Amino acid sequence: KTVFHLGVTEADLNGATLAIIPGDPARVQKIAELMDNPVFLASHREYTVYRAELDGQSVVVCSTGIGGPSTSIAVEELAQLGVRTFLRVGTTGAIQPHVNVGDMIVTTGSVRLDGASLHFAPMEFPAVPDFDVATAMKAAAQESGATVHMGVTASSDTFYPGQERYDTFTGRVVRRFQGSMKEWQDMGVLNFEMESATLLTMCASSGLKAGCVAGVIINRTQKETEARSIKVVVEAARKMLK
Amino acid sequence: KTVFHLGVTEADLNGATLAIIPGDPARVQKIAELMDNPVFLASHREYTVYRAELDGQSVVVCSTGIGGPSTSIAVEELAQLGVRTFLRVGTTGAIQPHVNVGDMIVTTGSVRLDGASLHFAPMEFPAVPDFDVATAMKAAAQESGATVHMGVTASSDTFYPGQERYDTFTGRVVRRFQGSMKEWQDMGVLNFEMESATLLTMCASSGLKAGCVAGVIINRTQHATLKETEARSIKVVVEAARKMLK
Amino acid sequence: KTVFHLGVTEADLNGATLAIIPGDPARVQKIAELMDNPVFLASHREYTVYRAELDGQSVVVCSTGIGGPSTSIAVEELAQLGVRTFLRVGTTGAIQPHVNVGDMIVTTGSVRLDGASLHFAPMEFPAVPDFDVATAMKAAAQESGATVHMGVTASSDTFYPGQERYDTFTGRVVRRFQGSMKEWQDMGVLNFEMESATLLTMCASSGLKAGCVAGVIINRTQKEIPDHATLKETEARSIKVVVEAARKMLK
Amino acid sequence: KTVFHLGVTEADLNGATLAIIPGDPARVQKIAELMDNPVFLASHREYTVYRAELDGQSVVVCSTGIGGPSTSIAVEELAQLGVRTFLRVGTTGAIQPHVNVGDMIVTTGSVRLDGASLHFAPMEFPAVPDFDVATAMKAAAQESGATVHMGVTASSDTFYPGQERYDTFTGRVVRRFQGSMKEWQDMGVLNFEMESATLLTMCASSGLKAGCVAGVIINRTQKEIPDHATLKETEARSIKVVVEAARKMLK
Amino acid sequence: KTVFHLGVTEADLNGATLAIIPGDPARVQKIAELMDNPVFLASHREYTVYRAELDGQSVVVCSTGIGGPSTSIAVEELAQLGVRTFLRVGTTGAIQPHVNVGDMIVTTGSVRLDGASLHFAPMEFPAVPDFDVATAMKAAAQESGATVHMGVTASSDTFYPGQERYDTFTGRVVRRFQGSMKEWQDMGVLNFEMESATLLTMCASSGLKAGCVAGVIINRTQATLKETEARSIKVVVEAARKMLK
Amino acid sequence: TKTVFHLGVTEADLNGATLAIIPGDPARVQKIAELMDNPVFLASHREYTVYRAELDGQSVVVCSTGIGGPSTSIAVEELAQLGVRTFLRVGTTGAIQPHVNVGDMIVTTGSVRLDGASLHFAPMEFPAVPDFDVATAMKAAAQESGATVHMGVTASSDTFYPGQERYDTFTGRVVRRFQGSMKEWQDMGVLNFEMESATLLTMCASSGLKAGCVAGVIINRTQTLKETEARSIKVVVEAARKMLK
Ligand SMILES: NC[C@@H](N)Cn1cc(F)c(=O)[nH]c1=O
Ligand SMILES: NC[C@H](N)Cn1cc(F)c(=O)[nH]c1=O
Ligand SMILES: NC[C@H](N)Cn1cc(F)c(=O)[nH]c1=O
Repeated sequence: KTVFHLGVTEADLNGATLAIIPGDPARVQKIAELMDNPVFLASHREYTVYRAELDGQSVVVCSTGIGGPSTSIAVEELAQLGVRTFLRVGTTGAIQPHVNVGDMIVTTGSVRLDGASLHFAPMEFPAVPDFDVATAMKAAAQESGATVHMGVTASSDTFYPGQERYDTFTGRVVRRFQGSMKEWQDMGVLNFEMESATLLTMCASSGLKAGCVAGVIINRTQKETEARSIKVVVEAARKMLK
Repeated sequence: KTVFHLGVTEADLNGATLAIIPGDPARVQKIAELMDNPVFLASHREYTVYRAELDGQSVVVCSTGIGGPSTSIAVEELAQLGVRTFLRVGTTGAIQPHVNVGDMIVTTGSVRLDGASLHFAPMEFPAVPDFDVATAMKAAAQESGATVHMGVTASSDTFYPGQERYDTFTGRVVRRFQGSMKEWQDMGVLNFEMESATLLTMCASSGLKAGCVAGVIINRTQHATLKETEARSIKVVVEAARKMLK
Repeated sequence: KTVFHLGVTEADLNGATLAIIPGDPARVQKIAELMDNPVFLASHREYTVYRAELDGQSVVVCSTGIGGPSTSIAVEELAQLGVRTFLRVGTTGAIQPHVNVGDMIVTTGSVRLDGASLHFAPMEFPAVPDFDVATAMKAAAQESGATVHMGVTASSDTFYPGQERYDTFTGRVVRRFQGSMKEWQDMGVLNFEMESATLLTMCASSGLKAGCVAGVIINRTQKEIPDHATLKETEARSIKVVVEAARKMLK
Repeated sequence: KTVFHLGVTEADLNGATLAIIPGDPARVQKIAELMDNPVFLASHREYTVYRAELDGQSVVVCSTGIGGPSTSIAVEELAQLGVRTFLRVGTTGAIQPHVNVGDMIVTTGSVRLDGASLHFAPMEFPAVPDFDVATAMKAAAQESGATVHMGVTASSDTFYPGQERYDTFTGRVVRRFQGSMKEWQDMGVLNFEMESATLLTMCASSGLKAGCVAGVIINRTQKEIPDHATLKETEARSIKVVVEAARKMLK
Repeated sequence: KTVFHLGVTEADLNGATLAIIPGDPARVQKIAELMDNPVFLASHREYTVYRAELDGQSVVVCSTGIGGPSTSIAVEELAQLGVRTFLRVGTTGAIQPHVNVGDMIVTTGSVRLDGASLHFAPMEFPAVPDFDVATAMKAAAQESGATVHMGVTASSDTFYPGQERYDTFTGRVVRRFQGSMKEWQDMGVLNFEMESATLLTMCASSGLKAGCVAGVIINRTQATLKETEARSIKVVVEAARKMLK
Repeated sequence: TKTVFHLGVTEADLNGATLAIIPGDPARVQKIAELMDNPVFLASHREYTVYRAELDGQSVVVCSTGIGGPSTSIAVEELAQLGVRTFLRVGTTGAIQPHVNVGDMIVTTGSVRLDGASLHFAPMEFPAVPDFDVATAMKAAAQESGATVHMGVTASSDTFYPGQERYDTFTGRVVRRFQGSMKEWQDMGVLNFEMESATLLTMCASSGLKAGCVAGVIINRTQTLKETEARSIKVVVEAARKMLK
């Protein structure tokens, strides 16, 4: 009746079938306060589970922590409780020069540089969002006033070598990832983040709806964004309740 | 002079930046005839080529033949002649019982059960269409009055074992594909075809816009209406093309 | 028994057990005209099927279109209708400086740079031709007055990046195939083409006998530019060779 | 200019070159408060950081959050601030019958069911603890009076399908992991966890010392839920072992 | 410098450009005995080397030992010493019921169930004999009187699980190889052995000629040991003769 | 009532032996068993020389494995069928770290699986690691001999040449996979190259058998002493003794 990690029950969600899933537990309260009567439900480790109401419908806000592994946990347990739509909000780093800090990235597809996506569908299966969620997100983003890019997102199990950072303890990137950033760029990939591949694959392959939206905070080639980011997702969420 | 396979020049396209790419050459004339001023350009192997006009703009219509390799050739040479947008069109068989014959499947992503996609991007790259193209296609498809499904398509390099068919010469399916049909169905995969993985990956990784839409003519949850769904299918890809052009 | 794609029946074949399978439909007519009383059986998509008699014996000639996916459908449906032997003929580009435009290459194994071969057997399985088809083919090739090479062919699902061509729209090649031409060269690979890996693997793993012979129409290593005389000559040669190979295979 | 995620500087570590890295942030204070002069340093996200002293040497305790990605970040950033030794403590579920609740598992190697390890070394590289750290944990564990097992831990990027759980929303396990648990049992594997393949591989291939010890609180081969005073006892003991093990690693 | 494992010099070979490479060091002397002027050269580990002559020309017989790594070493070092052509000979157990005891199999290609081949060429590359060697081997086998099969050989890094043997210490076979024998059986694979994938791939990818011929002494699905052995080595020496003239 | 296929021995012949020392060279077997009591020739077929000896009153096996995981996995499988449960690899090796000197001892705590045969026992993800007691016992025997001792990762290769990135060979070619590879393993702290540990360790750890590897440094590519060869088998014999108590 009560899930293993989130420590909540189905009655707790008051029939919520949509969750906004940031990674940061501190984003959780703040997102809920762009909605109504935010109720604390549980807080175990990186998962802080809040209920709130949005346009007179119950919705979940659940932090996921960092990485596909912690994410796959939150999504599975919430789905056990009836949740069917999962909205990913956060911030990202752009790798295309034409993309500016302030812009929103809505993922049309994730490059699968993770491990947990593989635990749901084999590698040939695409990491793709639900079209309705991506649509709602694009719309909500455009209406916000921001410049908006639809495109492919590289989703990496690491922050440093998998995103080809050299400014690290050993200054070394494993062979697979050497020259990788330039490869994604010439392939038109827009950004690097760390959760969308597991999110989109586990959802696309398990009859769940998911999408990813994110604000550009750094550009490896070249606040208002963070605030307009959760603003954009709460509105994307609104659009999704039809 | 001309591109190596298609046998057309950039002059023949008359400034076309959008191509419609049906699989079978026999349908090329039908599609071009839904537009303004059809003209036959050439026929070489499985590449039958026509030029037409849509709202005052040139449009190429070009068959691809079957499978990722001949598709990869058409799309490459087309791109050399200035095409930047590709709308794939055809008829398909669904594998999800809730999908009726007559409906339109607009592919949001493809399972890469091909070889040619790996020649453009490693297996981790998503085989996804351009958002604008999938958006026009869904718009066009709904406009035609049919029910529309956006979802995943399994793109195989073979018609038989890769689509786990046992009624064959050997009766045999290689380990990789035994149980695969039920695996895809459980994963929500909508249908099978054989060029979308190669198309979507080559274009997504090369600065090109691509999309697929198909009419369901049969359900593997086992037709008569083949002619009609086809007609509806190419009307939709011509309307999607118009939306993409303006 | 009308097969799904080729749309012919076993009757249509008259007991034919051997097929010659070019890629181009246009070449099916000419291979036929090297044999007797050509019978158009069907034509759907890139698949053009013809019965013809060679040495008083019924033999199919079937176009396969470009690529393993297209080829596997054609071989599968032929095989459902009694064909046990298949001879691939075509053109190829050589990557060894000692191989001249106009020579004949008979494939002894293919590098599997394709996807359809995997739908019949795992990568560890060798894409190898039937020993008798390769023997007959080499013999036919010598007898026709051409220089003949036996060896490994790299068989690619693409004509462009998988054969490391940079003269393309993007002008770039994915990591896997970056530097790959020089690697095949250093390994003794003779040439590139697009269908041998799927054919050989599927046939070798399915109790079908098969082989591939191609005429060299370009050498990426030779600065020389060939002509149209020897071009037309060695394509006429190749299909003339593939018919003498088939004859040797019949008895 | 603190590290991006962790929110600490090298001066806050006070010259510490050893870290205890539990998964749960709620445990960091408890671990620190077994040492001398524990101070709260920072808490961002799932990263809760404390400092303490052990026998006259500064020690850091930093939580990692669930999974390889979250762990790799903590480890990388801890190393940038000078940490060269990483000791993982936690509780776990053993998949072998002969392994009992309250026992200690000390990992000598990890099956790599993660993705983050691959970002440091290719799959061929073993996910191996530092011999001195694993030696130090075996000694600490034994002296605690508990039964100790040295063996293989299966380390999965998921808690459900990748540990072959069927009690889930879809009830589905992907082919790769169907039958996998019996495979691991047959191969002598002691337990599932979710962070050891990444940590071990990252450290082994990066000039850092790491090892893993966990307390067995439940056995999946056994129906029962164990005594819930054994829960806290095993838990209390688990951190008493890694603190003693850490003291051994110093000196 | 001089060859590290083999313990012979290029001079010791007296210009030999062809080697006959058996697995068992015990068969080296007897292969060499069928040829003119047999001479013991060296014995280090699994590597027993002899020289002999075939119609005026020097030949080496060098045992390889068991498995691809041992074989990769011998071939490489013989290659350093001037060898260009390698004829593998031996005995085998068929897995096709239609292949009878005393028949000869000539490998036209190997399934790469090995690791060492990957040290010479990616998996996509075919483990395939030289056409000339396989043709000479066919002809020598045919001329012997034995029924001759040209086909695919499965080449395994293990004798036990990778050939799907369950009569073992664990009784257990890893997933990749569960049901694998039937699969090879269905695909037409003629037999199992343990060195050909490594030999064929490293030769085919390094400008060396090579082939494999083997006598069928037993069938998995179902005197002769002495007899098939003799026929097998007479076959390879005749093959070696054809290759030199 | 049963003789193993390759080794040609029975469980009776082992006299209750549950421990084997397993070097490469059969010539080392007689060397190793000379450090022990009442050596007994059990068999020799191909590259497998099998000796029973008594060590500190207990029955113990010494068995050569030849070169490579394939040959080695057969030896281990068949000894395991005969009750052997603990395996001690001894050998020579070549370091790739400058601080490691000729004459040092390396105890393998993990192997990079650059082999094929490991895969026949467990998927690639499974760690090729030694039993802890054996590694510990070996470290102990190594330090007690006076020599300098390193614990760490070993790169374990199905080839002597291209998979250890040697270019001093017939072709001078190294396949892409192993191009740049020595520098990669050097950067990852890898200690040494050899050719059997991955197969041995993976097969044993996945089959409920205990094993470990100790080797004497005879070369450093970034920079044989008979003393260090003798050191090596004395340590392994002494490691065995600590394993028997
Ligand atoms: N006989 C050589 C081999 N079995 C052990 N070895 C010794 C070396 F020095 C080396 O660099 N690589 C090896 O594999
Ligand atoms: N703390 C980082 C989050 N995991 C997402 N993210 C954000 C970036 F800016 C970035 O460059 N990379 C990235 O992964
Ligand atoms: N039209 C191309 C055919 N697929 C065969 N071919 C021909 C070449 F010249 C060539 O360089 N590559 C190649 O594959």
